[PDB]
Amino acid sequence: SRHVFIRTELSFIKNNVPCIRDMFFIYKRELYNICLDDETHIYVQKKVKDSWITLNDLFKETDLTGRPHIFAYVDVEEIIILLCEDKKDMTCHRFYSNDGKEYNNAEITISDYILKDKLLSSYVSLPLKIENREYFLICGVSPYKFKDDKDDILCMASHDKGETWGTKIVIKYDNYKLGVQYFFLRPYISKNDLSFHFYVGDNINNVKNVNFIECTHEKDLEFVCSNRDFLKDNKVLQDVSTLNDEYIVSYGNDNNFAECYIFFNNENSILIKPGCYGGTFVKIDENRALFIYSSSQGIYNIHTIYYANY
Repeated sequence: SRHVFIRTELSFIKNNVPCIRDMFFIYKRELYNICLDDETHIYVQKKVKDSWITLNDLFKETDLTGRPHIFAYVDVEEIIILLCEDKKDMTCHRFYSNDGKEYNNAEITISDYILKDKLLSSYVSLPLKIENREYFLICGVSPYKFKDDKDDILCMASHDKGETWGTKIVIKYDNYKLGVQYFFLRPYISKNDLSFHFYVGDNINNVKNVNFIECTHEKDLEFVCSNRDFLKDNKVLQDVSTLNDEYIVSYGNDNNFAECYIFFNNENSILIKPGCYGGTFVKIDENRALFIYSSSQGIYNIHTIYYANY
């Protein structure tokens, strides 16, 4: 590591919509955000200048009840968002769009879906490339398992841009804990490698600790994932990403998240100090990334990071 370049720039973005949950993704060198607003609305927002602008509300297109699950898949030319209601068949609504502003409506359904027991949550991700096939993943985790049986994590995939979900991805997680709650399973597909970032409840300390597991390609459609250790004393793990083919991990000083730290390959460090709770990475390219949190209501501190190592 002869040459190491690190530089961060702080920017602020204001939003007129109070989002319960935030989902950020970049597309064609532009930052987007799927925002949930509770009449309940689901706005698609694009970042221009110093503020979020609302492009289109897609919840009004279906007229669901309550807050639905959101599965957004970003590709190089198209964006695909699925709104699934929170029976035996999964009822979703698949939206297609080559441009960011206008979306095509289409109601879909999955017969005898495998994720009836599993706890699923919202996330954005990109196609998972296996050989010459590209898959969209709807993943779930069983939120609790009293005694041992073993598909604790399983994803249903689609190689057709989300119209037929008949494909199944096996996730062999040998370290799934009995008698413990799992909360926020999201797949992290950097490059063409599958990874998972979820939460585990520690019943003796009463704390939700994040877990990160790397997956390898054992079989063509079956993966073997094991835990990756990012624990460091007196600091709570937050988010994980990859820059320069190296892990960049966000930490918090404590569970109050008064100040956030970012470590590059577990050696270099940057201290972020405004509450930075809810901060998440948005990878722009292989050497740039974003760090977005909301220190107060109606604003978003975005930290643009450049990391390099020759």
